[PDB]
Amino acid sequence: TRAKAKTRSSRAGLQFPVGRVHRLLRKGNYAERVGAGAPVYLAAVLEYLTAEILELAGNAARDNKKTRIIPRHLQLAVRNDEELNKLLGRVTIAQGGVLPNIQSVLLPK
Amino acid sequence: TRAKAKTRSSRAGLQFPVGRVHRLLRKGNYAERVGAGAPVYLAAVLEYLTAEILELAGNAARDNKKTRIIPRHLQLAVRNDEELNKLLGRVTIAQGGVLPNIQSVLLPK
Amino acid sequence: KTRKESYAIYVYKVLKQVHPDTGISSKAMSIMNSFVNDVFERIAGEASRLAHYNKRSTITSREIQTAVRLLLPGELAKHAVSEGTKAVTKYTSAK
Amino acid sequence: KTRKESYAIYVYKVLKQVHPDTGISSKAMSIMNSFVNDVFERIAGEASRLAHYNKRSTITSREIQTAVRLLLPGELAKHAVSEGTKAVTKYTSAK
Amino acid sequence: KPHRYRPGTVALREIRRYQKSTELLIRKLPFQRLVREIAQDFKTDLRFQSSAVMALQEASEAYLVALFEDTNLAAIHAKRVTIMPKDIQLARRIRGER
Amino acid sequence: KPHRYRPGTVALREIRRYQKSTELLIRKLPFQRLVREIAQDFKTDLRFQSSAVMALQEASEAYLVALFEDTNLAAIHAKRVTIMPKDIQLARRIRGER
Amino acid sequence: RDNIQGITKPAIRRLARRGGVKRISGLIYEETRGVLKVFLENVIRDAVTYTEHAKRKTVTAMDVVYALKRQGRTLYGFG
Amino acid sequence: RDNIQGITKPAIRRLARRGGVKRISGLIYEETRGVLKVFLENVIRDAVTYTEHAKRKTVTAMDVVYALKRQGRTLYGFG
Amino acid sequence: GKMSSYAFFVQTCREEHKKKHPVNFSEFSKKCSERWKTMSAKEKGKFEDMAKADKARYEREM
DNA sequence: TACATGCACAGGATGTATATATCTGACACGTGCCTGGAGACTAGGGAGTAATCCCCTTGGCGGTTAAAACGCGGGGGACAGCGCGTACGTGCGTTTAAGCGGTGCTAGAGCTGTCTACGACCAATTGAGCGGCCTCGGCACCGGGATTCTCCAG
DNA sequence: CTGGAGAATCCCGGTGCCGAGGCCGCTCAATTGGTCGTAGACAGCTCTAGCACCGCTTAAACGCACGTACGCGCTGTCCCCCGCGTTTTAACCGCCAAGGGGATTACTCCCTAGTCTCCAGGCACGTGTCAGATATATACATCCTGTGCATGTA
Repeated sequence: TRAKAKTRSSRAGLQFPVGRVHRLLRKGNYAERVGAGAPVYLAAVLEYLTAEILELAGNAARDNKKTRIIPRHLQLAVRNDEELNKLLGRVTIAQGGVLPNIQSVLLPK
Repeated sequence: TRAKAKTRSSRAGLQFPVGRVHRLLRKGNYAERVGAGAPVYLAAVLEYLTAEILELAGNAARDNKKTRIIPRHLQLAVRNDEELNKLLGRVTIAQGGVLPNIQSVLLPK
Repeated sequence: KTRKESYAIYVYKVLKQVHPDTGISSKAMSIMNSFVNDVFERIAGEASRLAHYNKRSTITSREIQTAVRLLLPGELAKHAVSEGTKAVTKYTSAK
Repeated sequence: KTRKESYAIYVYKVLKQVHPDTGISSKAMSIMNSFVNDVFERIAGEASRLAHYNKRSTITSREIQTAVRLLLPGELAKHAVSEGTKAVTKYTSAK
Repeated sequence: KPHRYRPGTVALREIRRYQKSTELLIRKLPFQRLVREIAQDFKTDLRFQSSAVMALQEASEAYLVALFEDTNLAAIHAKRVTIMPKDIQLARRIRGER
Repeated sequence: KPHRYRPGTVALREIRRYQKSTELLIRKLPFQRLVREIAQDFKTDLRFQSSAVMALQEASEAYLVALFEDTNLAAIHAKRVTIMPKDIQLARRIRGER
Repeated sequence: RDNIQGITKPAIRRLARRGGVKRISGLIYEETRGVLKVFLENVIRDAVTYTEHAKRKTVTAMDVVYALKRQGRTLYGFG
Repeated sequence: RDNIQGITKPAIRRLARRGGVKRISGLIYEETRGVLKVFLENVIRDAVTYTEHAKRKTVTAMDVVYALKRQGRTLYGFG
Repeated sequence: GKMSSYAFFVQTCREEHKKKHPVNFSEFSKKCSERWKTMSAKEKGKFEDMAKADKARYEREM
């Protein structure tokens, strides 16, 4: 290394690790060879979907008068958003609980 | 000279193609390397499962008073067998039709 | 034009062991060729996951055996394991 | 004792951009790490089948883009494809 | 007077003929126009191999027929024999589609 | 006379508390012994990590709770508020789990 | 014009009879047509996605069986 | 004192209350113990199958989440 | 089977608070174990002799 | 007192099923060949092993208290008859469009041959990311008050 | 429709703690800068099979007339399940010890991949023929109202 290094994530403009994503694509046996544009695309998607679920969980935390995200706020985030509930349609979150819901015909009047 | 060749299936006592199954395991990117006992075990299992479904379909052909197997006989074979109906529990067979069944409270009595 | 492989001759060879008198329609043959390719990719895909979970890099008869014990229903699994063990044991005597 | 890798520092870096005043518990962090591992495998596994169907041996941005369009619901897919396209464009022009 | 089968007698006779046969029950040209009209929203000037619309019909009929079995069970669980939109909506919510 | 809540008043109060909160609802030692007993048939002298029985409990309670929601819908469909075994048997068959 | 109307009332009744249905309320036809249209949209979107990835102008029967397998509805008989 | 009887009537009522159930018939308890035992047998069998394949004598949380993931019931929180 | 040197220390520590100068494990284990944390080697030799008698019993009892 | 009306046939009518004489296109087989697999060989590294290490799972100590289990009254919901209007099954003229079988055309699938941009792989060399470590701050039980839904005699 | 007592759920101040997150040292995996072999982009060709249009015949769709069979509301009567006092029982709170067995490490060798050559197993294709698909008649099996026996009042 004659010049100064800069992480591939820094060229791409990402927080997620492009190098690790490339080593995982290589060593996962997904294909014979991995093109240099695939890790940066995949890292940007994982970062985006991570930002979505955390944004909604930080809203759910603030609205529950708390400052630390806990499994409850990830469940409340995922089950209220129409697309994230569809993506995570057959996943369970440990310590998540259930989304508050009562059928109207059970109510006391 | 070179000894007369014999197919790996013949050494195994099989009729399914051990050499093809080895190339498919290598070229499918399932793992870095494939051991010589894997194609033999897998070829035997595909031939067993083939013998089961064909036996039941040939019985269904004889019961339907026909000499040649057709998609109907494969559907009748699979859905009557309580374990092939688990193995193929979310497969649809083209031209298979439906297994005859009527709910008891619909009958005219 | 150029050659396409399929399981059709091996399906027909097995059919002539189990019912020497019967035949099979070409539509039933494309279903059987679909079934063989589907079960191949299911077993081999779980054998791949078993090898990766254990940090190995060779697929072997242990991987296939465990994949067959997970994928198949209860009585089919015991029979399939017996046929595979028999075949590898026979092959080892002549390989 | 021996090093175990996880996405936890990158999950924390993203959290501290979108809600800088909040934090995340150790049980929430292992859910987030599990989600990233699952979505990585779901995208890469479909990209693997896309390359194979088309006889190609290389995964590229086209395979990842198509796997994202197949795996994600409609409104997420438009954004995820836009963020991926922006990252490839910034990377290639900054390289 | 002319002959009459009693209401529901021909319905059972129809169930038995259509469980005996394997044939496709949707009319082919009407279904082919529906497939092209739905695809026109995703890509313009798209062509279809003749084998592809048959694959979509086989899948679509197999899906609807199985949904009607689940709908019939949802109706028969209530003390009824007539299927109704509520039975489809129950079957598709318990089956995790909605 | 002493105070009484009416029938079903405390049931709605219980529904609200158990939906507000994330606790596990089965008693831990009783569940841990059931896990070990079921495992004894597949292999004897098998040990368990303390987190493995928790993962089995989290998955099991999430499964039974998701089954009761579909069971409840199968009762409301039949004009009843009471759940009964015929509702669990419908819910399982419609989801393809029986 | 409207093409979903080509799924005729007799056609939906035949599908209901193969499903073992004895008696059909008159509101089932529009409910069905909606459910079929939603099913076809979900399969044909994926099938067109495989077609575009292949850089092709025809949908091919393999794109349909791949779209169906990718949704957990595996169709045998079309290769 | 069979170990399945440790799934008490109160515990089944709490699970049904989280599921939104207002009123419970007295035959639900045995039907629910039958369902739970069937669920646990299917998951534990596969977790033991992964355990034997590893040549290990202890079940590890990974064997459980792999068994659940293979059965299409992915659990998040245990890695 | 057999019993440890700590088990005989816990038993003798418990009898001291119970009837020598007037039980539940929950709160007592703090006082008992923080005493074991500075227990003298001569007392440890006595409790080791008790553990040896327990091990001699265990060799017969299995 | 002058016929009620179950009800097991008798049978007219209508469909599903079987025996059967001919026709034909889809099947099972025969063959030329060509390419993918087997026979014979070598090299290196994954996998099996034996030997500590150390760590976490299994077992154990009671008391008390909190959860389960029990007994009871009574209310309000499951469920079985009943009356009644209309919706959906059956069946007939009538009509409309699907299925067929030609014709004719060209977009585009599927392919070969080529040239190069691109990814693998190796040998350096760092700095990003992990384990161990400490500390102080968000959250979790408390303890009042207090307030806000619940039930019932007005 | 409700005033007022009862009991549960809540909002707030105070209180202790142990887990989040910030810091430091060090190994290990991601940069950087080569060489080089080939996967796939590209252009051009061949010719399959998809698209468009038409005429004719005929089953299927449709629109209506008709009349029970079904769905649904409402009543009444229990029989369960819920709310809650009283009694009973076993889960669970901490600490540690012993040792069973995952984890790691150093050795080493047998097994898998590469790399030749060089035929025979498996495909594309051509070819008769017989079993499945038609046919026309005939044969039981099933369906749905009146018809008399045999029920019982007058």
